[PDB]
This record gives sequence, structure tokens and C-alpha cells, in this order.
Amino acid sequence: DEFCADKLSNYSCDSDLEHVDNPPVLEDFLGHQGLNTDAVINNIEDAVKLFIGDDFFEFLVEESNRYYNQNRNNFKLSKKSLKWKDITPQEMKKFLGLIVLMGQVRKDRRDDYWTTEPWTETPYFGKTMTRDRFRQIWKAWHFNNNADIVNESDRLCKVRPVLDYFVPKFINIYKPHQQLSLDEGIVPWRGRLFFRVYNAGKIVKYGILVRLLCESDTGYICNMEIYCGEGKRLLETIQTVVSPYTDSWYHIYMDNYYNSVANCEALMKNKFRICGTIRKNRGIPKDFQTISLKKGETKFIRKNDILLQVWQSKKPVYLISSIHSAEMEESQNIDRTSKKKIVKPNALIDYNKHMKGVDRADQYLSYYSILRRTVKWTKRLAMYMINCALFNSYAVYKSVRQRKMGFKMFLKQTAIHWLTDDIPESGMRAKPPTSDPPCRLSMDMRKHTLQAIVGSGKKKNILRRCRVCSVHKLRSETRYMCKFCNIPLHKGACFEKYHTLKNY
Amino acid sequence: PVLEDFLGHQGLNTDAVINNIEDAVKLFIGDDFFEFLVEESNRYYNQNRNNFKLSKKSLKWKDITPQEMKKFLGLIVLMGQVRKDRRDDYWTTEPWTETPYFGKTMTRDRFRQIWKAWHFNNNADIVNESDRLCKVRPVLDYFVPKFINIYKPHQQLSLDEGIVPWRGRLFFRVYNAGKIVKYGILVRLLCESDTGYICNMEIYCGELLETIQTVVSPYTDSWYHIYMDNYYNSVANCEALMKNKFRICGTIDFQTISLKKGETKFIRKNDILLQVWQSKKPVYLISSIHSAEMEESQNIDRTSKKKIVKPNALIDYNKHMKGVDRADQYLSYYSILRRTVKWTKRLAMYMINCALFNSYAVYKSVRQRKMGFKMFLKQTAIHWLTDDGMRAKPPTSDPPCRLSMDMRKHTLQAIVGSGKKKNILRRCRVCSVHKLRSETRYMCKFCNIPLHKGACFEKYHTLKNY
DNA sequence: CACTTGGATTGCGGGAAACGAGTTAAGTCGGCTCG
DNA sequence: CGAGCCGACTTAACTCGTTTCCCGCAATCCAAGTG
Ligand SMILES: [Zn+2]
Ligand SMILES: [Zn+2]
Ligand SMILES: [Zn+2]
Ligand SMILES: [Zn+2]
Repeated sequence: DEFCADKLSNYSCDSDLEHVDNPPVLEDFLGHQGLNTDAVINNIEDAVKLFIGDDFFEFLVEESNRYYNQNRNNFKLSKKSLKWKDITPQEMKKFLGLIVLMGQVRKDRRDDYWTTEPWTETPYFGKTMTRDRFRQIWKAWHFNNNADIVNESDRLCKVRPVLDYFVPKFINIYKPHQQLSLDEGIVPWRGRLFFRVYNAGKIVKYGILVRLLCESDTGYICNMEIYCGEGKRLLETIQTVVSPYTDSWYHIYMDNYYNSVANCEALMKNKFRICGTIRKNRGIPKDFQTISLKKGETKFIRKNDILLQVWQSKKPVYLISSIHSAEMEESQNIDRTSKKKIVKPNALIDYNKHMKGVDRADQYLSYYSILRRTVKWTKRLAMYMINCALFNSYAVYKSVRQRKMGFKMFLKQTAIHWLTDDIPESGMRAKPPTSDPPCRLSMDMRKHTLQAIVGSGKKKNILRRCRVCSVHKLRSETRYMCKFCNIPLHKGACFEKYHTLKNY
Repeated sequence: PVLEDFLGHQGLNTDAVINNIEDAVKLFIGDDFFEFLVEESNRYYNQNRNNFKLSKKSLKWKDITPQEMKKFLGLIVLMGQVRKDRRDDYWTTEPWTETPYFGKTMTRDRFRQIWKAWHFNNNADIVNESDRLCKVRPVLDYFVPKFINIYKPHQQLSLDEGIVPWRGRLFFRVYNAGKIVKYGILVRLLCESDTGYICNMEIYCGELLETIQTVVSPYTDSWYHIYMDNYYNSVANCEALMKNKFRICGTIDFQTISLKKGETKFIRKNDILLQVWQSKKPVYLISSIHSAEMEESQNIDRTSKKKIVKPNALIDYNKHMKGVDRADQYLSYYSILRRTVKWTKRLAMYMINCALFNSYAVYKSVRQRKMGFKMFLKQTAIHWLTDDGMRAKPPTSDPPCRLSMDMRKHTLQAIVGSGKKKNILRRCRVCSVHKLRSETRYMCKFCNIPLHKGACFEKYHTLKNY
């Protein structure tokens, strides 16, 4: 349904590609920054504006008009109208707002929202933009220069400038809690880029590698990086991720598959503490590689302040930590045969608590279901990024002013706001008839108002012949005259026609 | 070596005039179904008339008549075309997510009063509830016999369980590790392997060969081939099933412990092949439908060779076992869904979807045209909502489009009354926000808001606050 | 023994849609006038 | 030498009371995701 011009969008891709004890750390520093914001919010609209706003729209509008012109030759297929260069920021808000709004009423195709079919009608869309205008903008929705990069068949730089817009805001609006975590999220949308072979764990993901750093209690996104490289940059996994957060003693909980003991020193150099799983083909002392435990038994070894522990489950469970002592404690778990509960290393219990109630932004991706089937690669990625920005706006809103809402309502209200244009810009002849004024076709409801006619004779409730009716040689009287220009007019259509039409 | 060919018949067993949607559906669902639902719904409500605390301003109860029940289902089915997340938000008056059609079909409270009464059994009259399913029993009874006598399946059949998801109080909470639903009602059913047509049913209910033989019962004495998964067959079952003239193929003599990769050995006894192949695990194959052979086939998956050599039995097994999912996978997520507390409603809804599915399969058998199930369902809802003096809604919030200054769109039209008189006035929206009752018969044609001439109309479009 | 959330499920009530009784505001048309 | 103002007559917008339901919130109790 769409065409590509640069041989990168939707190219070079295919289908179907889917020392025998352990002290706790005592040198636990809390010398960090406040868990707060750098901005003023009174309501939902103010919160949204910190991440998404008019400058976002200017960017989208400028690029959209440029793209269409460059490729205008295959629009020969035609359109009802061609003001395609005339997209302005106010139209683009409507374009985006309608897409977000669609998640509240979910239909199967984009083309079924703009319908006239009375059975499943949703009239608001029809009253906001026309069907063809939306499609024309859709084809023209584009995110980049399209003529600056000629040196390589990159297929990344195409969405790069969108990400560049949002990243500094995730960093400068809000700062996170002592505990952070890493993951790899993303939408199940049939994208076209496959690097599955380099994963270090996963959430169903499309297109490119995506790295998230999130606050452990709230789900706020602290950083994001995409397509870090094809496995070449996934080791030293967090070095490009937590860079702006160094020296803050954040504790990082992770489950990446490429951690190591050696890696832990790097984290200490940058003042981070970690907890996560460890692979066996790693710098694990050999004497701990050949062990046997009874179910529920643990073994602990340490070197320096790094604890390597094994708890025995169906699988031995390995955990590496630079935070906890090797102590056992009752967990909340109950065995099917025992109400006495199961005792586990405190580190494991703590680890699991901080890996949940996180990455809430990804949890809501199912909302934008319309973006799955027939979408160009770059549109899907840009939408992920917009959703992330809305999520962060919500989290801040809620954290600054405690109220109960939910992300779902935050989004509905935001869409209504964007879609609303609430910004304002004496003789025998009782009266000599006149010619039609030059202001006749000035379209303004603030000026062409209706008032009753007041006479000069004994009877003030005077009626006069309508000018429009005079044109057709009809005699019909009215009590009303246009106030702007003194022409007697009937109420209803004659007043509308006189001020609206070139003739009458 | 199957030497008896096939003694069945295929396709419609009835005079189904398949030239439209309506005549495909009525075979399974129709007016007598609704007569059943109405009779029980009116008895249920009145028999339990006390303890309702009906409020003062709601509508008074009126008994349910057949059209309302047809509307009732039609609206529920449409909710699958347009999805909203709360049952009562379909009646919202907010202009941006409005779906006005529902509002014009029946009111919110009427829908809630019918919903409550959508009952399936006269438990008040018959109290001999020894049967945990006695409350859905007549629903199950209504639909299954039709599946059997409308259409006959071709030679290859398969057996599996249907799924009705449910985390609340139920007959059982047993989960079979080889099944796809963690919890809910499991249904035992046969279907035709190519179309998914559902042929016969039983409900996992109450608490091997006794049920295998029972479900297949209407299909004995004709040489049907039945394909089975890990938990339905046995060697002994095969022997028994042969006595009723049908053949079995499926999965489930220690020598098989010996190992070989690539081509492997079989044990063959008494015309039953008991071959064991090896993949990640020993692959057991039992068959009374073909001779032993091993040959290549084109895999869907990428493989080391263009084609991979496998026991012929696996080649056929993995082509016929699709019938089970196409038979109802749609029905697990399309409408007639709830998070209700009545298990009876969830189960009854599953049964309704089976009937709609079978209607679709029949339709396609006759016509060469290809359309999905989804369109069959949408059109059905349209038909049921078609008719084989409602009050105007009050305003609740002022539309976001009122400030758009286009004098071609905003115009005064006279109100047209839905009641006895066409002329009827309404409260002026510009005056009632100051609690001044005053009445008018002119309205903005684009916005649907009542206004007075001039002084009110101008303010409503021009002023941010009025 | 859950954690968390929000959709069913339960009602209560501010307000106005509808109909008819009973007084007002704007229209039809004439036959005389000033352009 | 062209088309209207005062007056006497008809319809069409407005109060007011009164019954009857509209959907919008607001309060409890579990069923979905996965310790
Ligand atoms: Zn004017
Ligand atoms: Zn006129
Ligand atoms: Zn209007
Ligand atoms: Zn008014």
C-alpha cells in the first residue's frame, strides 16, 4: 500500500525470520541525588508538554512536506486535492491525536474509522479530518532528510533523529530511585530487522536491539538506546546505558546473559552495585563448578565482596552479587506440603522484588494495535518512542501530585486535549436600501450577528422586506437585520447564504 | 493397507440454501433459541422478585419479548467489531469515543436489566440438582444434535478438547499439562480435519476407551480414520475400535529402547504398526491405516536438506492436525466474552460461538468464494439488528469542534421531534448552565446542541466560556 | 498465605425530555405613500 | 420617470406544572497476570 524510494526502507530483509562465608556490603553509600523533578505541573496537559509539544510537530511537518515533493512523481495515481505541501502543525496534531485516540475504540483497519457505515460508526473521526486527507498525510509521514546520507546502506539513521529528540528529556525532567534495572522490551509488530542471534535475553522484539534502563519502583525510562550494534556492543552491556548515571550509587538489577565476575569491577569503577544471574562459562572458580546440593540447600563462596551463590531448585540457580550477605531468610512462598514456608538467600529474595513493578511502559504497548499489520518499518519504531514519552509524562504527573488515575486514562485525556482547537484567533423612507457591501464575504461569526429591526414611526415593531428575497422578486418580510451591515434578512438560511455564497 | 475405501457422504446433509449469510446461520441459531432464552429469563426474574432494592428513578420492569433478545445478541456480537473495554462504556455520551448505534438500539439500564435475567434453567421448579451441569444442560442439548445432522464430515477426523477459559469457581480446576488453557472448561469434541467443522460433543464435567468410544459413536460402521494425540489412544483401544470398523492413527515391546537415528525399526503385529522413530525423543507411532514406509517431505521449517525423510505416518499426522484449531481458535477471542461471575454464561457463550463457526464452514463448503469468519460474524450481527419512539439523549459535555469558525458547517436547523409532535422544544444549553429553565426549537446541525436564535447561538460558537 | 489492578456489580440522584394548558412575538397582505 | 411604512389580521415560538426515566459518578468484591 506504500512505496519505498531509497532501497533501505523495508529492504534486505525477508519473511519468516522470527572465603566460605559472606559479610554484607557495609560500604553502602546513599550519597545520591533527589528523587524528584525539575519542572512545574498543575494538570495533565502540563505534564504532557514536557516531553511532547509544538516543536515535535514542527519537525514532523517539515519533513513530511519535503518527502512528498521529492517523490511526487508516483502520486500520479492521484488524490482529490493536492494541498500536500500545506501541512501545518495544527493539522499534524490532529493526525497524531487520532492515532492515539484509536486505542480507546479498537477497530481492525485504519480505513474503517472513517466510515459512514451506521452499524459501527465512530463519527468523531469524520468530523475532524477527511478520509483522503488523512491518507495523504499518512503516505507523507516521514522522519528524516532523505538526501544527506549517501555513504552506506545503513538502515538505522532513518529513525535516529526521532530518538534524538526525546532522549535528553528523559534525562532532564526526572531523576530515579536508588534501585534501577535493565531489560530489553518492544512491540510484537512484524518489523523487518533480525539480530536474534545476538540476544542476551528477550521480550518479543522487533526490528532492532533495544536497551532500556528503568526505575525499579515506577517504570520510568531513564535511558534508551537502539541497535547498539550486531552483538559487537552488547558486552560491556551497560557502559553506554548508565553513563549519565555514574557516580550516583545506583544499584542495578539485571538479568542479561552476558555478565561476568570480571565485569563487576567495571561497575565498581563507576560506583555501581549489581545483582543478577551469571552464566556457567564464566570466571567462576572451578571448585564451585562441581558441586552437589540437596534441594533447598545452598552453597556460598566469595571472593572479596562478590558473592557467588547457588540455591538448589529444579535447576541450580546461580546468582552474583555485590550487595548482600550470605544469609538465609524465610520467603513468602509456601510448599504444597508445608506451611512453614521456604527459606532462601536474602539476595535472591531481594533480587526478585526489584525485577517486578518495572518496565511499565512496555506493559501498555498492546494499546496501539493498529500498528501491527501493514506498516512501514520506520513508522512502528517512531510510535514506540512516542509511547515511551507519554509513559514518562504519566509517571511524573502521578509522582508529583498524588491522585488516582491509571495510564489508560492519562492517554485518553491527552488525546482530547490535542484534538481540541481551544485557541481563539427620519423620513418617509424608513430606510434607504443599499448595494451589497465589500464585507459581504468576510467569514466571521463575531461580526455577522443578528438583531431585531426597530422602526421610526408610531409602531416600533416594524417589518421590512428581505434583500435576498428581492433578488428573486419575492415579497417576504423579516424582523431581523444584520448588525454588521444593515441589510434586512430572514433568520436561518437567507442570513447564512447572504454571508456565505458568491451568488444567491 | 486400507482396503475398504470410505462409506460416508460429504457436505450438507440438508436443504441449506447457501446463497447468503442469513440462510447459513438460521440452521444453527434461530427464533426458537430466543424463545427458550426469553421464557427462562422472565421466569427467573419474577421468581426471585424480592431482594432487589429497585431504585426510585430506574425504569420499571417489563417482561422481555423476542425482539429484545435478538437485539441483545446482536449488540454483543458488534462489540467484537468495535471493541471497548467496559460493558457500560458503549453507552457513553462523550463525543470523541461515541458509538451512537448502541444508544439508539436500547438504553443502558434496559441492557442491565436483561443481562441479569439472561437465565438458562428452571431451578426453582426442578431442584433435583445431582448434576453440576444441570444449569447449562438445556443449552448443550439445544445445539449439539444440529451439528450432527446438518453436515457430514469426510474421511479424516480428529479428536481434541475445546477451550472455555475460567479462573473462578468451577466443576474442576484440573489442568492437563498437554493442554493449552491453564484453567477453564475443557470440552471433548470431534471435528473434520480440513474445515474445522464440529461434529460431536461432550463436556469435561462432573469428575479411557469408554469416552473415546462414546464421542465417536455416530460415526461407527463406516471406516472413518481418526487421528489422535498423546492421551487418547492405546494398543488395546486400537484393537477394539477396529471391531466397529474404524481405524486409528496416533501416538503413545521394550525393544524400542534400542536406539537408532535416521531410519528406524518398527515392530509390526496383527496389522498394527508400532513404529518407533527418533527425534529429540523416541517418537511413537501407532497405526492401523497404512503400511510402514519412510520418505521425504518438504518441511515448512528450514531444514538441512531440501526435504527430510520421516516415517510416512508423521507426514500425514502433521497435515491433518490443523482441523482442531481452525475449529475454534477464533471463538476464544472474538466476542461473547466476559469477566463475569456466572460460569453458566461463559459456557453458554462458548456454545453459541460453536454454532456460528459451523455455520461459516457450511457456507464455504457450498460457495467457492473466500471470506473470513470475521466477515461472516459482522454481517450476521447486522442482520439480527435489522428489524426482520426513543427519547433524545441529554447533552453531557460540549463538543471540542464548537469553536471551529466555518460558517458552511455551523447552521440553524429546526428540531424534529421523535415523539407525538415534531415541534417539541428543548432546554437552551446556553441558559441551563446558569440554571435558567428556558426552551427553544432551533439546533446547531453539526453539533446537535439546542440554542435560542442570535443571542445564545452566537455565544456558543464564539465564546470560550458562556 | 498471595501481590496489584480495574471491571463487574451494586445503587443513588441531578436534571431534563415529554406532553398539554395558556399567554406573547413574528409573519401575511393592502392600499396608500416618496425614487 | 421605481419600489416601500402604518394598520388590521393570522400562525408559530415561548412560560408553567407535572410525571417519568437519562447516564454519571461513587462504593465494595473478586478474576485476571504471574510472587
Ligand atoms: Zn453582514
Ligand atoms: Zn428570505
Ligand atoms: Zn455549531
Ligand atoms: Zn437562550
